[PDB]
Amino acid sequence: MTVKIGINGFGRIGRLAFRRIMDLGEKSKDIEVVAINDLTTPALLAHLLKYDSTHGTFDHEVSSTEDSIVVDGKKYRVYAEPQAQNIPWVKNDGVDFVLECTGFYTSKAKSQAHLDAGVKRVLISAPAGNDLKTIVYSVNQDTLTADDKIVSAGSCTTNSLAPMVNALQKEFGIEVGTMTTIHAYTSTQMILDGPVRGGNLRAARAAAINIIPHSTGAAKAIGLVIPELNGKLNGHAQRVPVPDGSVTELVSILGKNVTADEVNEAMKKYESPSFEYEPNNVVSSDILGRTAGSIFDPTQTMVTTAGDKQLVKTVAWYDNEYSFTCQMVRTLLHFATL
Amino acid sequence: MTVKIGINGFGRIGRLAFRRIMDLGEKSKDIEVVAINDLTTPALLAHLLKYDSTHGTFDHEVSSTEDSIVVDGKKYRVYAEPQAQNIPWVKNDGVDFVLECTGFYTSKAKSQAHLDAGVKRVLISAPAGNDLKTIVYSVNQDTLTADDKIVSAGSCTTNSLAPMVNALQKEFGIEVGTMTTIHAYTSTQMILDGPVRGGNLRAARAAAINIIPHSTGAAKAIGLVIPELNGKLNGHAQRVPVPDGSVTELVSILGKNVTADEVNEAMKKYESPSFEYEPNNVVSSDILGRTAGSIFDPTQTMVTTAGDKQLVKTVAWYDNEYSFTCQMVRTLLHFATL
Amino acid sequence: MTVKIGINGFGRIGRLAFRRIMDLGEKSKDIEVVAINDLTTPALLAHLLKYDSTHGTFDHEVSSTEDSIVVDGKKYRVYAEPQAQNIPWVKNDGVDFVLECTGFYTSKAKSQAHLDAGVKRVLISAPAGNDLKTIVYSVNQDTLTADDKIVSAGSCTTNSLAPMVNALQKEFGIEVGTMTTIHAYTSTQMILDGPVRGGNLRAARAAAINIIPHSTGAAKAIGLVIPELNGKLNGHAQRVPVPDGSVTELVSILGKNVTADEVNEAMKKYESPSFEYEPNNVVSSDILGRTAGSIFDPTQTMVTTAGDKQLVKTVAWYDNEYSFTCQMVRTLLHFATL
Amino acid sequence: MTVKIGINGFGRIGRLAFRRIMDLGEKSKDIEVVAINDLTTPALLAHLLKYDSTHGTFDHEVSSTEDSIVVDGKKYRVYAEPQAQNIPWVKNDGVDFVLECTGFYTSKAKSQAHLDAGVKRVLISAPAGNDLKTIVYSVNQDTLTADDKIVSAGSCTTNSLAPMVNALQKEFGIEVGTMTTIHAYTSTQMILDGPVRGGNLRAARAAAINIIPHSTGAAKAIGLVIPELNGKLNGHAQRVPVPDGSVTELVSILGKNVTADEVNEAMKKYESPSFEYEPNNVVSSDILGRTAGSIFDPTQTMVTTAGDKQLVKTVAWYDNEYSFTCQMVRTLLHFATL
Repeated sequence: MTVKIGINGFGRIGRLAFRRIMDLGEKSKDIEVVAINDLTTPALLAHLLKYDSTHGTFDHEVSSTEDSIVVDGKKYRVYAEPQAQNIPWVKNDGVDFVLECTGFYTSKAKSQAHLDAGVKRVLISAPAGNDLKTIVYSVNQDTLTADDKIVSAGSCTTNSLAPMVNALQKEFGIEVGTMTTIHAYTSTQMILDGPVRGGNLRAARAAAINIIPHSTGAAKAIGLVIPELNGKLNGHAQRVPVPDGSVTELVSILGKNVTADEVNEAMKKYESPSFEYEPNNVVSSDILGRTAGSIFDPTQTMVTTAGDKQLVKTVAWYDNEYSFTCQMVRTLLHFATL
Repeated sequence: MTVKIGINGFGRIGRLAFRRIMDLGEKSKDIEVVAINDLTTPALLAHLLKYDSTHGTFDHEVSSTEDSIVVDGKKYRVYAEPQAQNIPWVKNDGVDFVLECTGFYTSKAKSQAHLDAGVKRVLISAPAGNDLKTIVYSVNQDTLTADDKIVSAGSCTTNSLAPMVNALQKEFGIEVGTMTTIHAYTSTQMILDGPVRGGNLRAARAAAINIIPHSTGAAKAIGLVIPELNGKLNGHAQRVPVPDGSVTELVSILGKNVTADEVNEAMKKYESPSFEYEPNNVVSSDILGRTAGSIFDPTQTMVTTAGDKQLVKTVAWYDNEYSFTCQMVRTLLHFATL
Repeated sequence: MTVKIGINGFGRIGRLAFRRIMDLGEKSKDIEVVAINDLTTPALLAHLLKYDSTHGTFDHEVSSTEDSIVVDGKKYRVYAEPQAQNIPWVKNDGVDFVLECTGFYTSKAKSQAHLDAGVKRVLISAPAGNDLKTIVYSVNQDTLTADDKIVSAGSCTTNSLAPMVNALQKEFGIEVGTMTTIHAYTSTQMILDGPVRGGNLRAARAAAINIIPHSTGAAKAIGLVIPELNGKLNGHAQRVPVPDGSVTELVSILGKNVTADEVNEAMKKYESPSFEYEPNNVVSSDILGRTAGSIFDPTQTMVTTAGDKQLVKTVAWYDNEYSFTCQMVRTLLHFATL
Repeated sequence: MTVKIGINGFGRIGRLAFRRIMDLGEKSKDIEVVAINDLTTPALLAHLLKYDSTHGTFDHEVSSTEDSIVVDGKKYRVYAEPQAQNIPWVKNDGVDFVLECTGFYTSKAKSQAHLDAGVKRVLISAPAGNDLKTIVYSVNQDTLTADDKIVSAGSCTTNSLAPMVNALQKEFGIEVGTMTTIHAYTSTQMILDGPVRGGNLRAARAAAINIIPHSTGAAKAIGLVIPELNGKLNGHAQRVPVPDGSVTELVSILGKNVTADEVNEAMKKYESPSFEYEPNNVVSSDILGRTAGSIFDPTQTMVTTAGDKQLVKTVAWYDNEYSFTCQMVRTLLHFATL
């Protein structure tokens, strides 16, 4: 009785999901990747599965054939279909659910192509509009029903923010808040200054030698995940020169007067596999490979009070790649309970 | 009638002040460096004056003798006195004011040693307590009198924050606010993880491969510069891997309801050599070599409103090295009007 | 009286050539850029001309129209023709010579399209086969004749290597040699690990956090520039995490017994605007903005001798972007003597 | 039955040796660390043992007392004696051998102080002159006898170079050769440009934004390890912006005519735990955590031939921290056979 996963797009997230699923399969969870769909040569995909500059070397023998990646002598078929309804992984490989990572299928309407191939459910690894559910595991996975065939995982930043916001909202109420995520550079940024698809003047700039402000949607979209905070949050990002590892700061007005210790005790109550409480004075390197969606840092909590007014700053780390990945894998497991 | 400057400590800031003063001397301002005091070999100091990895090569011939740096054939004496009262630069070189950059003289009581050597006034390049004035040029230099012999320039971060806070306070009122400065790594951080003087667990970590949270004093000390905001601000920093170039975010509750455009127009009114208005979608690299203390970025201004509550985010860039340096040089010029 | 230049492809090199030509135009040189051809929106191109993370801010007012870049109120037409024979810059703008920077026209046969548009000569900013001349200014520009309509500048690395090799060959003879260039990352490298066009396993890897070995052609192609060394050199590169600034090491067997001092004096004899002699203990940052093709470093010269055998290591810095650019601009000036 | 180790100096290498020894202890090896001597607060040392920005988080519970580090509930005494003869770890903790990592004891005469404390043998983690043996495990450990009480491990670079040189010398003969190691920055380099202890103009420069040439001793000292190559090698380094991971290139004249394939097969014959053969197109990140002293890369081997002359370039990766550490640990194990 294994949940069988097809990965559409073997990019950074897809590969890490492959690694994560194999690790959980070793710890007896009933889940496996059975097939991949990607237009890149399998040899190149195998090599990128094996060697990662951020996440280390995969501790398994990895090779390839003409049409597969091989891991510890087991074949994983790599199809090369630009159109999802033509991937035969349901009948050939037993795919139940698809992790949709390509960027080309980021809406309810587009990803229905997988359902035409006999796929039961699709989890899109990106925000995908508001005519489907956006799920942050540990916050709102219980809103999923048998009828939810296409689901968004939101963004990496939504999965960092929502657990912290959820705890604050339940314990104190949030009236209004603004986020800044100090964030690792990502693969679509430019290595040196040059024209970028879309024409954005900041996306065009050398990523590993600049602090670069960037627009985000995770705070304005919080209402998709926690409806009672719809329209109460906003934010942005600063892209900085680390290759992975990010931190989300939230400054809030709460419905109640608090102390920093009180805030921190409240976060500790919501500790779970998706929401870690990390008091050991860590830096971004220490966060790489963490499996929680959001790693709350009580050492950075600050309450600033003047007269009757109070501002509350709460800070969560995340591995913008692996935290997000592991949140998605938990959501894929949750699909089997539907 | 030149203001003659002695520099105590030819560290990064001292050297950049030397460069800045020479540049202003070329543009006819009546100011010059006449002498330096530093325990390092002059040859090494000359080389670091000439070549800088962040600020480029100084466009002048630079060499040294046993006891001097030579710039374009002119000698600048390098004394090597661990005790300031023994530096003979007043009688030998005509020093009026001292730029105190060593870290060993960061109080009113310690820097009085310069006054024992016949120095008229001392500007300390760091926060130096509250029994002397902390001056951010363009904000409170007019509080200086003839009696102010020892003065603090505050920190680099205070000089980024105070012009923006000053404008907001005059136009709207600030009730409470919290800062985060996303900040370049500095010379006292560790290149690789290892023990650091003091034992701080975060200061110990590799600086160019981590986002590292850091305590700051610039927001809590704002009352020294703008007394009516005493106790109303707090903040911290995130040290990230750029060698220079920083940005200060302030989230405020204002005494009045506003729009982002209204906030930005208000900042534009206070534009000056110390406070630049920069709407051209810049990144940190573009800020290197800027001469303003604070470079307001209207593209990052955000007003988040929910019900009757409003949070206002305002963002200022700064060259944490050169912005600070140039603010200090303006303050040294102001000393001649006392 | 002015040599008028059209730039095809306004990429990093094209933009730097624009800057370099404007700087030389300010110093009296009879040369100007009159038009550009590029498919990118002019506004984006103008912004990247103005702001560069490596080379600083261009000290001119820069804006754009729908079809031009504007610099200090002067219009520079941006055409958007995918086929070079359709660019009307000869009749409209008086283009004499084209700097060909697109990558799409890197052969004698392809770049002839410019000649069909009435262009007198084309300099290709890349190695372009062996049925045309490859010119490294200061080494073999005097092989050009009136009949040379299409010319290669070689690569950035050829321009760093050839001056040094030339001096060694004339003074001592080279019998055999091998190069390693420790080289800045470039715009076609990946920011994070992922599939790359071509499938190269190393080109796929995160560029700013790895030392990455890379195949080069500059040593094996030296026979195009210095025919007597055809087949005597080979080499490779190590790509490292600096955004610009590179160094070329050559290990040689020379036809004569030498000392390090003798080698260094020999290089000093060939000093010129294209070949600088730099004894001041510089590092890569100091090399950024240098205008020579090759900056010889006598502090790194080593001769290792055992019995009758001798190995000679000679080292030249270069700004892999701007050194190359300025070499090309000197070659465009040389075209006017044909 | 266990070889008991005392570590003098719990710096980057000492801590990694602690990790390595604990890992080998888990795999049955009869070796353990029993005590440390270091002047730093144990709490700080414990934190740096646990969290490393390069080598990841140590997978053990780590805490401290006033005088110990605690790992998985087991106490490791931290003494704080500036003089080695006063450390009581022989009688208190059963120390057999000392790993000497402080820098203060880098000669035969100085480290004899440990022998006065009842220590059987000392391995110094650095080159330590020529009146003691310099041992590179897998090359010359069999020259050790019962009389060798104080031993040098050489440098990190000697351990990368010697295995490769050894194989070349045995199979082909080396007549002369020159090394360049493209090398990670180290803890004694400057984060930003400033004066450095010793006055070196290059050591003074910002390490994570420059290629910096650096003098080395590993090639000139090869005669200590392989006497027949005394005086036949020389070399230097280029420090580049990676925090760990290095590569050593050797260009040689061999006593015999060869092909690249022949060279690579010859290296494969000497493969061992100290000397790995790595054909999988790796980059420096993939080398982090490797346990071999030298990781030969056959993809970079080049033979350049012209007439009767031949240059042979061979390339070995190394984790300049952990490769060196693991070599030292193999040598400490070898001490038990004496």
